[PDB]
Amino acid sequence: HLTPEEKSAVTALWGKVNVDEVGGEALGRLLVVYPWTQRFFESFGDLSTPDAVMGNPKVKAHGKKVLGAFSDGLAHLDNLKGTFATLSELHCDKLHVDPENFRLLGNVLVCVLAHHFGKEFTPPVQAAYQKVVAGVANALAHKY
Amino acid sequence: VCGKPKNPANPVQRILGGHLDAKGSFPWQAKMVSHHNLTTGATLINEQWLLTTAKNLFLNHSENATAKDIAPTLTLYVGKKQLVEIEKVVLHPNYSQVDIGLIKLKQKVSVNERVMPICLPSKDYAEVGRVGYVSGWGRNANFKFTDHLKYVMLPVADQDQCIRHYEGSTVPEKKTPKSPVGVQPILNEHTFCAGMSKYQEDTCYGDAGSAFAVHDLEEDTWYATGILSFDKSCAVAEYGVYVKVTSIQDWVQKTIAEN
Amino acid sequence: VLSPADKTNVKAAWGKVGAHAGEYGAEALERMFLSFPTTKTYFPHFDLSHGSAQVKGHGKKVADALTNAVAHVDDMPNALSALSDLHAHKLRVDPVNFKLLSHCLLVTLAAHLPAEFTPAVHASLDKFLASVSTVLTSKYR
Ligand code: HEM
Ligand code: HEM
Ligand SMILES: *[C@@H]1O[C@H](CO[C@@H]2O[C@@H](C)[C@@H](O)[C@@H](O)[C@@H]2O)[C@@H](O)[C@H](O)[C@H]1NC(C)=O
Ligand SMILES: C[As](C)(=O)[O-]
Repeated sequence: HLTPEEKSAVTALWGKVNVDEVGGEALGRLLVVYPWTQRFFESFGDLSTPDAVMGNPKVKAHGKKVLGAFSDGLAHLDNLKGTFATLSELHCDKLHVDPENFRLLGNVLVCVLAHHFGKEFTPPVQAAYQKVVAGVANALAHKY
Repeated sequence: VCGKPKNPANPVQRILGGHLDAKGSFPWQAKMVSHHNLTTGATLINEQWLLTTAKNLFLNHSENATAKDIAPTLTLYVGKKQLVEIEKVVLHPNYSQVDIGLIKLKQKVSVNERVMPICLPSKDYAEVGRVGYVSGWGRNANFKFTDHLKYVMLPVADQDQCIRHYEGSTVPEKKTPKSPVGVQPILNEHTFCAGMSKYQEDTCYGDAGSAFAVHDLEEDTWYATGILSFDKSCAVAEYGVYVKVTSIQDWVQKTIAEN
Repeated sequence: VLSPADKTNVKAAWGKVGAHAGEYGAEALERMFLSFPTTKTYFPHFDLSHGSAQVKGHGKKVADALTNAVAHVDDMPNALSALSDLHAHKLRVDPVNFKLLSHCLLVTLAAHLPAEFTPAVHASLDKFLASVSTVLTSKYR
């Protein structure tokens, strides 16, 4: 999975993320870049333009929760399946979310990290984060 | 015996576009794999025969291969990854116009909640604006063959609109290859187009061979109205192009009666 | 197909990229190779080490092709016909790879031009690169 070197570059970067902001910015961008996803979030209210989306407080708040789940995944790279089993079941059975979108959100997250960190978001740190997004996506798809 | 799925497709949100196959609503759907590992669709139409397209059948073959060359190079599954063995393939005799083949299995499948044929219609359900459901194993928004089944809910579109989109004009001497994806569908009086202008989940590579299914609410039965032919639109071009099942019905019935 | 508004977003964002296009191309390939090692198998003849001059050269050609697509957004299939045959028929590049390189270009732009990488511009570019990727794969067989 992650060399210990990669684990290290990852948690090093994560420790600097604005926990209150990057989750809302990733979710916010998912909804603007892949607009078909908005149908899942009618209880968030106004998503009708990119500013509406990016300034919506429910997007920001739900974003925090998504980021928090990625924080959980970081703590448990060895058991992403168990860690995400309940969430996988919710997204599948209750929400009917196509599992392709887990990878899209992941990737949008990577884009946001690159956006905030610039040059520190080097190719090798990207590569390690790509392992993490894939691992989180597979685990979220696992109960499908 | 056909067209009565245990768990018929029933999306929570009636929004034209993509949906997850949450309930397992397409037991007629099969998965074909070519000798160079490309996933495509086929559609179970009775206990022993499937429809698919001629282009699907030709993947990784010379444009001179025969049904006998093709048949032993295919792999086919139904239900929960159940390999079924093929006895033969029958190409439509005018497959450059009607993009179709039939597949005969060496034995009948046993029907259950995950494996069941769709009915072939005698009625022409392809009125412009008719809402159907197209399931498929094609590539998704990451260009990966989907791990889980998904469908698109879509209307039949105006034939002239679709012709102008891909060919610029209905008039033969004014036609030019205008396809937004750089390959041209087979379009004629034997086909219909489906879709709407929307940035969406669309059908894409590998979805061909799958059915445009219509639910006849009076009979409460599901029918294959089209077989998807042009699976290359992928939300860049605006329409999928489907072979009209009513236009091949007689050929299908004769073929099955003969083999 | 891209809306007028998308095309305007793409033309402006890529006009700002300007002479950086090569470097950004090269970095996107470098990210792709390291994040998704299977992509390296299409380039067994390359020096793929960090800072390889052969990669910078190729990044420049990739950039020029995208510039040409951007210049001819209403006629992309035609402008890319030679490339589309190259990728789909001769090289047989699996479609998945185009989404990998597309993502890595986006990452590279975000890291280099954060002021230009707004949500709307991100959406328009993703759509543009998904149109390029589709044109380059529709002939894949
Ligand atoms: C890696 C990707 C994702 C993660 C970590 C994630 C995580 C979560 C979390 C932690 C919650 C709150 C669950 C709870 O309260 O028990 C949630 C809810 C939800 N997620 Fe996701 N999710 C992901 C992807 C997606 C995607 C792609 C969609 C839709 C396109 C989606 C739609 C939802 C919806 C609709 C809810 C319910 C929210 C509400 O009721 O207010 N998720 N997700
Ligand atoms: C936006 C996507 C892409 C664009 C615009 C692009 C463009 C090009 C261009 C301009 C060439 C050079 C053609 C020449 O010198 O005549 C080329 C060659 C090539 N491309 Fe791509 N390409 C893209 C994606 C990919 C991807 C995803 C792969 C593989 C993972 C790939 C693999 C190749 C290879 C192997 C060559 C041949 C290299 C050589 O000449 O030795 N391309 N591409
Ligand atoms: C296959 O096509 C055969 C020939 O097509 C017919 O004759 C040619 C010259 C054209 O005039 C064409 O438009 C006509 O359709 C048909 O005679 C034959 O019925 C077709 N077979 C099936 C099974 O559909
Ligand atoms: C919804 As329409 C016929 O303009 O594609």
